[PDB]
Amino acid sequence: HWGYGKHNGPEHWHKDFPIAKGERQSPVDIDTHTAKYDPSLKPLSVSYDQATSLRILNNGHAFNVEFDDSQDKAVLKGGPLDGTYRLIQFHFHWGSLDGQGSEHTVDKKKYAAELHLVHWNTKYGDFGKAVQQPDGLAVLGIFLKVGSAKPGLQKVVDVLDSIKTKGKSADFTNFDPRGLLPESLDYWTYPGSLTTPPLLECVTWIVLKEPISVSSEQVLKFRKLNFNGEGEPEELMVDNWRPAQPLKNRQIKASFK
Ligand SMILES: NS(=O)(=O)/N=C1\NCc2ccccc2N1
Ligand SMILES: NS(=O)(=O)/N=C1\NCc2ccccc2N1
Ligand SMILES: [Zn+2]
Repeated sequence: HWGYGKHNGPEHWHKDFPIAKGERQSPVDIDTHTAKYDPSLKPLSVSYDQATSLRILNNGHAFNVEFDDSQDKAVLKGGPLDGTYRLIQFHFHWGSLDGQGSEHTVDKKKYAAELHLVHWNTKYGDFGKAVQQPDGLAVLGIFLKVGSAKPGLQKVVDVLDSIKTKGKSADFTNFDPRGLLPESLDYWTYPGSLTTPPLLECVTWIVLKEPISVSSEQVLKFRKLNFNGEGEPEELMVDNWRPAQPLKNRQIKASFK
């Protein structure tokens, strides 16, 4: 099945998922000089005060923190978006070393990790219908650089020992995703795709300009997770990122001057 290794990684995905070579694949390099300020854009509305986290799962690719998405509890609105997008899960991508790990790049710079908060457009009723639509998802992407600890990340770090291997999950209620956001909501946006198979071209990407800082010890703990299942040979969960893809006929817009 697909993964991040040399034999099943990003260079192989197109054989099972031919959209990997499509017209609106993600991630991309954000060339900051080429991105254009768009006064048509609004401020992003991130409304997470009623978020209800459920569980944290090691799915063999990353770990996902899942939310109750049966009601408008944690929603993204505004910015480039029409309508309301409900938070369903977040996850990260990270490297084996601090100089790599992000999916998006900024002027070719790679960050140590990237957070994806995944939301689906409520007009499509549920996530599985939303992924079939060109405006079905909005993913809020946040870069992580290594420096001071992020206090709002620590509860995630501290549960990772309980989900070390593929298929493990743990209760993860009462987690506040507001604690993962930087101060500024300035962003870049473009139309793209899921960055993992099935690579569906359903995403409005909103990538914040300001990274969050996390400590070397926090990201070290991400790198102790395993891709494998319990009882199988250990393969550390590192370098679970897709590299930048061709921009093709797209424009990246900036919310800021
Ligand atoms: N609304 S709910 O059932 O409590 N929460 C939901 N259901 C569907 C789903 C699937 C995967 C991840 C999160 C969620 N969230
Ligand atoms: N890294 S990403 O762009 O959020 N890709 C994702 N997110 C959501 C999701 C759920 C189910 C299957 C694949 C994917 N892929
Ligand atoms: Zn992702």
